[PDB]
Amino acid sequence: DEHKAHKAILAYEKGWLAFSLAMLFVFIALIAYTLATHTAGVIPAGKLERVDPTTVRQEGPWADPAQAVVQTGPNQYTVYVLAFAFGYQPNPIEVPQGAEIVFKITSPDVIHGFHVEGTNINVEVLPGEVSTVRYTFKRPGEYRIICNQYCGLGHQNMFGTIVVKE
Amino acid sequence: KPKGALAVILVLTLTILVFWLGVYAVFFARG
Amino acid sequence: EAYPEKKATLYFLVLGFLALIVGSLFGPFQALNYGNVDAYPLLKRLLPFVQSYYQGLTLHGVLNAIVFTQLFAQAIMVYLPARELNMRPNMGLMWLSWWMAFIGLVVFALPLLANEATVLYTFYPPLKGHWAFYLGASVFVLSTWVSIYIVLDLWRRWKAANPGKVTPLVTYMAVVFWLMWFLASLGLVLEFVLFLLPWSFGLVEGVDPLVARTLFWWTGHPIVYFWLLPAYAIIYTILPKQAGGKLVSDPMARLAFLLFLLLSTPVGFHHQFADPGIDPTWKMIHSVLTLFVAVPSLMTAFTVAASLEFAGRLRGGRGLFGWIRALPWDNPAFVAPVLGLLGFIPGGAGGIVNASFTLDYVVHNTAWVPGHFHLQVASLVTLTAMGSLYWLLPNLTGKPISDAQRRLGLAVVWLWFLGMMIMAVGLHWAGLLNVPRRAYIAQVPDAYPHAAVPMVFNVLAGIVLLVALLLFIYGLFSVPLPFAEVISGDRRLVLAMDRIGFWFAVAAILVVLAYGPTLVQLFGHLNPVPGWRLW
Ligand code: HAS
Ligand code: HEM
Ligand SMILES: CCCCCCCC/C=C/CCCCCCCC(=O)OC[C@H](O)CO
Ligand SMILES: CCCCCCCC/C=C\CCCCCCCC(=O)OC[C@H](O)CO
Ligand SMILES: CCCCCCCC/C=C\CCCCCCCC(=O)OC[C@H](O)CO
Ligand SMILES: CCCCCCCC/C=C\CCCCCCCC(=O)OC[C@H](O)CO
Ligand SMILES: CCCCCCCC/C=C\CCCCCCCC(=O)OC[C@H](O)CO
Ligand SMILES: CCCCCCCC/C=C\CCCCCCCC(=O)OC[C@H](O)CO
Ligand SMILES: CCCCCCCC/C=C\CCCCCCCC(=O)OC[C@H](O)CO
Ligand SMILES: CCCCCCCC/C=C\CCCCCCCC(=O)OC[C@H](O)CO
Ligand code: CUA
Ligand SMILES: [Cu+2]
Repeated sequence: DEHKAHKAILAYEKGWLAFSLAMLFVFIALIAYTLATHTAGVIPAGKLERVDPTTVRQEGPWADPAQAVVQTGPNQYTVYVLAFAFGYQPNPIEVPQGAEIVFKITSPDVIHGFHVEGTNINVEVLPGEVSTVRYTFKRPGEYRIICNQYCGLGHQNMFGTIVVKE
Repeated sequence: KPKGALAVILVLTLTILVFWLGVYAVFFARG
Repeated sequence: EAYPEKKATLYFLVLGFLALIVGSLFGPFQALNYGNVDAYPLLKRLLPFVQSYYQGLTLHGVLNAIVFTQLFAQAIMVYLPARELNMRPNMGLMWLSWWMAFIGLVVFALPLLANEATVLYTFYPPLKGHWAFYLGASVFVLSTWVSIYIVLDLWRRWKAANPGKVTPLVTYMAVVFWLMWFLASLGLVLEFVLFLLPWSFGLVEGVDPLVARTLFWWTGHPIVYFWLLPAYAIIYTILPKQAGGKLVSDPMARLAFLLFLLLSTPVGFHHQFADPGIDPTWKMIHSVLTLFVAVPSLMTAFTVAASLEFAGRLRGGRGLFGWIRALPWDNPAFVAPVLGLLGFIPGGAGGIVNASFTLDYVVHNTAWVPGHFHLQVASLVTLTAMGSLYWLLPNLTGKPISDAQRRLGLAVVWLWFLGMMIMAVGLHWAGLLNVPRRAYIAQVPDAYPHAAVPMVFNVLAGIVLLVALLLFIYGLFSVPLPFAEVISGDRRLVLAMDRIGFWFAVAAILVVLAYGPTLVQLFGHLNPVPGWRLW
């Protein structure tokens, strides 16, 4: 009885472990795929870029919000975003649709989310690092920026805005 | 044969699959 | 006298459930908040030291996710092996370990209760809390190092007496588990030692937020497996008796556990998928190894389902589903872990979503995450702890559980389980609506209107769990270990898995290989930045 059940349970567990493992592999293959598309742009560049959080509001690309949007290609724009307590400059960020947007976001105080609602933009912002991400907005309109990394008592009311023009 | 255990891991696979394919889908929608 | 290990083990349980009660008080308030309802005026009247939602949230996570969990882990994963070996722990160390825990707890609790350390249970720099938080917490966590020694002592002493014997199952679980925990703990010890302590004492002016995050999540994942594996130990070696059956495979159990020693630690970057400065190839690698570490639980699901089925067919249940009803749904020690096991299905599921590199950008730092992990720690671990109260409290105190007390226990378990299911729905759903975690949203009520429906779920969960908690306080204040047999049918696997030093080495090498290259680059380019107090 028991020696038959321990045999059968185990013979079937073995199939299950094979199967689950393959599903896991398929997932891995599917994740690989995303890595090869443009949708992979939202993965932060691997890339250390230090900056001084004490001077970033006072010298450099972050120090004149109104010129933070800079054509860097024929169809690419770099945007220098400051994420601070409690908010984002510029407000708003204006970019052309269909243009590839390189966001270069840092913080002058604490860590901040940059989760662009309705998109896959969702990056952490660490003081003294520049986070780099890419998106091409595909519909024009207002997108809301949320902060999803607790940063003090103003956390719940820290939003920003990206306006995509046609 | 352990039909009961097999059921459980069946519900599991499906739950996993819905979750995972569910969010793969949302990902491409938002990308 | 003959088991003063009971007295210590007990002290551990009581303090953790102490921590759980106090922690959970903030729970229903945070649930109503995620149902767009601000009840905090009410809270700030009962507990007028509470100055913010975020201070309550710290208390909650720290007391529930670190304090309860660990104390429970120390209770179970010291005592159980000792009883299996019928041997005595070093009671000098076992009391040292408890005191470091108690004294460390008090020492960080002070700033917490004083709005001096309202960082979360993650304390990410530059957010800067009181020195006593980092000191306090330091001592608390190192209390488990002592525990690690205790059990390796026990094991070695036993292996002295019994060479050419393989390690016995529970103790083999306990050893691979404490070995895993030491390895895993280093990142955070490193973080405290090189960074957090010097910083809060004023010795250094900055910490590098990226490097602190990285050293943190080195520890920050395996800590959850260190929460999980006491409940696993019980689900494996006690539960199958509670249900009326047996463990279907001893090696299968060891294998799961061994896989956890190898794979719990080298995975941390899946908390850092949205971090800058970490290299995407290294993020893919960790993604791969994190899909791998979900394997011992895929395995566990089967071994355990099989064991329950075996129980319910022994107990005369016939069908595809006969076996389920034939089980002891009158025994809260059976019911509670089985319910957690259920909610772990979707919990594991969401866990596997979070681990895919690019899928994380959908859900990262939304309400999805807390949804995922309440299923895992707040339910499956906690319910396992809760229901064990019904065999463990007798075994430690000699006090019986009445019928009435048994019934009250079933109710709580069920209320708590259902609450958790409901909140889990509300939270996953809000997360998919891009509702963020760690947010006092009731305070911006017109902000997430697309989330009305999952908000109803969250309110309901709020009062369901409030009542659950209220009952559990009332019940707890009102109040041979049932090891299962293994079933009859490899000595080759079992012997190889017992080369424990060997496996420990591999686990150590894998960390070096998974974290080394990236931490070297990090330490060559530190950018410490000033602390802030924004609460
Ligand atoms: C003790 C608690 C924890 C467990 C266990 C746990 C499991 C997993 N997690 Fe997780 N999770 C992640 C990946 C997973 C994966 C791959 C697993 C795996 O271990 C899951 C494997 C499990 C399964 C595949 C399911 C097995 C099911 C079973 C065993 C059911 C058996 C059924 C039976 C026998 C019932 C029979 C009954 C009948 C009678 C029918 C990732 C990402 O890669 C993140 C980061 C997300 C982000 O963006 O920040 C994360 C974040 C969290 C957070 C938030 C941390 C924070 O504050 O920032 C915490 C607290 C947490 C806890 C825990 N986590 N997790
Ligand atoms: C009465 C039961 C409880 C309720 C209703 C409940 C509710 C809550 C809510 C609504 C959140 C999300 C708050 C936010 O993201 O801002 C939260 C946070 C949290 N929960 Fe609980 N929960 C309870 C019990 C537990 C238990 C038992 C655990 C530990 C085993 C736990 C661990 C956590 C942790 C770690 C966090 C995240 C803290 C952070 O992000 O810093 N909860 N819970
Ligand atoms: C026993 C454990 C679980 C207990 C069972 C759950 C009890 C929930 C009650 C449901 C009845 C519905 C009553 C709803 C009526 C009041 C709603 C209300 O007044 O709304 C709040 C308002 O919008 C803010 O200002
Ligand atoms: C899109 C993909 C669809 C997924 C939908 C669910 C997939 C099935 C789930 C689990 C199967 C696990 C069972 C595998 C068991 C193999 C049978 C076996 O090993 O049988 C041994 C026996 O001795 C005979 O000789
Ligand atoms: C049993 C025999 C073994 C057979 C088992 C094979 C399992 C196949 C699973 C996935 C294939 C991957 C296909 C990847 C295509 C993904 C494309 C997609 O979904 O994205 C489109 C979007 O428009 C882009 O931007
Ligand atoms: C039990 C749980 C059931 C839960 C049910 C799941 C609900 C998922 C909803 C949306 C997924 C995708 C959301 C992404 C929204 C895309 C909208 C968009 O692309 O545009 C917004 C922008 O602001 C235009 O100007
Ligand atoms: C028992 C406790 C329950 C556990 C918690 C369950 C709550 C969420 C469940 C499944 C999420 C599945 C993924 C959700 C995404 C599916 C929506 C979809 O199909 O969206 C595609 C569309 O293109 C996008 O805008
Ligand atoms: C046995 C214990 C639990 C085990 C199993 C529990 C897992 C539940 C799985 C899916 C729930 C959600 C259903 C899937 C959601 C449907 C998609 C949807 O709602 O559509 C989105 C659309 O964009 C609208 O806005
Ligand atoms: C919002 C989400 C809420 C949905 C939450 C539901 C999730 C699963 C519920 C119950 C699982 C119980 C399954 C097994 C049933 C146990 C009771 C039983 O089988 O009764 C036997 C009888 O007592 C003779 O002994
Ligand atoms: C008798 C034991 C079980 C009974 C359990 C009842 C069934 C669960 C369904 C709803 C309860 C939730 C009621 C939540 C309280 C009011 C909801 C709310 O706050 O709604 C906001 C609304 O969308 C804008 O004002
Ligand atoms: Cu900025 Cu939260
Ligand atoms: Cu993790």
